[PDB]
Amino acid sequence: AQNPNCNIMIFHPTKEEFNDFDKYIAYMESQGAHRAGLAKIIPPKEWKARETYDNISEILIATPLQQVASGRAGVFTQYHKKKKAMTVGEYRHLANSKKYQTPPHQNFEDLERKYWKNRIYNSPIYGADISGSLFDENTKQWNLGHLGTIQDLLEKECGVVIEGVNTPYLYFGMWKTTFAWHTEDMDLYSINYLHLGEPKTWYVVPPEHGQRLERLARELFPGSSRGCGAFLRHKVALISPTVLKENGIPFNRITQEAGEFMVTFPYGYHAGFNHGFNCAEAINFATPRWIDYGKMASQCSCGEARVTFSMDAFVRILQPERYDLWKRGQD
Ligand SMILES: O=C(O)CNC(=O)C(=O)O
Ligand SMILES: [Mg+2]
Ligand code: NI
Ligand SMILES: [Zn+2]
Repeated sequence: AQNPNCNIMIFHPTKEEFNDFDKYIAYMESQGAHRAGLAKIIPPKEWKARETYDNISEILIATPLQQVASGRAGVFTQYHKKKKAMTVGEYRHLANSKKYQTPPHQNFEDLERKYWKNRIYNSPIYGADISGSLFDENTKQWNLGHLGTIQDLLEKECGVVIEGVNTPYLYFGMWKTTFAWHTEDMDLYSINYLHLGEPKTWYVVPPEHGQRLERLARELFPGSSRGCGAFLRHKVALISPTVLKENGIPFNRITQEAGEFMVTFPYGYHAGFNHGFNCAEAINFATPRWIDYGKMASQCSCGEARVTFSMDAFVRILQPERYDLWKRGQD
């Protein structure tokens, strides 16, 4: 068995290996990458997502989210308070302000320490989940706006034609902006490209150990657990590496820098934070190996998790027994 310790693997494809996306994902899995739940892909040196980032300031962040924490430093939830619209240029200035900028630090490890010590005492503002793309239409390799769609994958594997579309999303982050512990909708893959700016630190639990994280989460967030049998779908809970280590949960960590891709694998729980002003782009995708994960994915039916139009068909076709109850949650 490849990668039996479930370490995060890092890949350096050549320009030739960068041509066929599906084939490279399957190669990485042949080497055991999926066992970690997360992989890094460093693009060939010849490749670029676009020519420059000089003209992005007029993109609108229609609903910036202020991420307000409750709990203790290592075990907290966050809620998203909606703020007034602002442009990317306005947001970048805000991120760079004395109130919100990254503190002086020695290295990524020191910054990670400061994040876990201090996150809860501040409420950073995140421009998340903005439909759109920063890939140039002429970029033919690993262009997250030109991937094969999940609907087309399900149709190719299962023969059923379904409605729905699959488009990317932009994320504009600042120091301390936080992504809570989650897997993807329907336990899909995700791919994330850090277009610009400061790094993003990731934490991940191997898929084969996801239920260990879930059991710890039900202990640590006991009212949320009683409210919903899949409350990590709410995407609000944080647990620090110190706490994970104290409770024996297997995980790994890695920092993504500008110009790098990360891939999350089916049922790989992940969480993380931004080091400073940055812009990422991400999208879900599927492969044949995903289908069985999609069929087994938990679902939130309490009404909190509220997701896209396109998840309907996935539930309806892969999880017909759950469909009724899940749809009640969506309506
Ligand atoms: O970058 C972020 O804030 C969150 N991204 C992801 O969870 C992802 O790409 O799967
Ligand atoms: Mg612009
Ligand atoms: Ni994710
Ligand atoms: Zn729920």
